[PDB]
Amino acid sequence: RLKIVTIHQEPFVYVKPTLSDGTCKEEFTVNGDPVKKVICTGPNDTSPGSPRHTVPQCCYGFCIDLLIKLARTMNFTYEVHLVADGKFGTQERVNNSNKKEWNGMMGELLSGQADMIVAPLTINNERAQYIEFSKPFKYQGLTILVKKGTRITGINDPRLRNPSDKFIYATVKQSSVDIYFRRQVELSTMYRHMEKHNYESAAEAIQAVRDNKLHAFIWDSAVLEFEASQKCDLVTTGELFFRSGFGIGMRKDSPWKQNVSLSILKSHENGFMEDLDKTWVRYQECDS
Ligand SMILES: N[C@H](CNC(=O)C1=[SH]c2c(Br)ccc(F)c2C1)C(=O)O
Repeated sequence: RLKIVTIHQEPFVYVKPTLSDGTCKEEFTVNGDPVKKVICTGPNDTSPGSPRHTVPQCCYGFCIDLLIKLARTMNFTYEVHLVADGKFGTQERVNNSNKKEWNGMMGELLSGQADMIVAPLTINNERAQYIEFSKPFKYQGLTILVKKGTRITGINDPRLRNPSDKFIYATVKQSSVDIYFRRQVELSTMYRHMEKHNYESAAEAIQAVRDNKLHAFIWDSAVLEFEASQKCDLVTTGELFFRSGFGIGMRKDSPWKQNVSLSILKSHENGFMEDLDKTWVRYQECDS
């Protein structure tokens, strides 16, 4: 029985409380079919100062549908939890030593706290040195979320290249975004500005953009284009860098990998991923 680890990230993974009775609210998709919901245990409260608690919650979204398809196809049982530190996963020196460890879903996978990461997880070489990825289940990139009426030319935008406190930008801590900017020597000035303003989660950075507390949020286009398309006040701008995929994550040399990739290939071939897009990504006008 596989331990699935995932992370709150609309529209791939919604996270909601159970009802009083421990069930999940009965909901239907835009097409009228039941919304599939799985119990995921994890931290409910992340707001600093208040106690944390690991409780049963309700999970659904692109990635949860994808999990259910994988489980049925490949005939496995699972249980799902949210990553305890709330993070995607970067490699960082621990305990003020020279020893390095992965945080986030990365670290949980490596430690055996999870067996499979099922999430909008960016594929790259840094992470590929430690784990294995499926073939992409979704192709995407980096863009920028801003308030309507802002446009950014791209990575050479002066507001990015020559920063001031008049235009604040950030991303999420312990994401591959933060590391890419950390490592690229040509992006040092951007990194140094951002390290001061990064957020613990996407949700928080997004709220900051809406509340005019952050001017620009650098993040996954698959997420941000969904967010911008459902919030009339917010738009995307810029296509930074290169294109990138989301993959299932598994430990090196895992017996799962081949059949997971095969299952994702089928879903690219047969219209299932497109059906998921018509359910979770593009289906109505902005109303938030
Ligand atoms: N999905 C989250 C956030 N996503 C990431 O950290 C990235 S970095 C990066 C670059 Br550079 C170029 C093109 C891209 F699409 C992405 C996505 C995660 O896995 O941490």
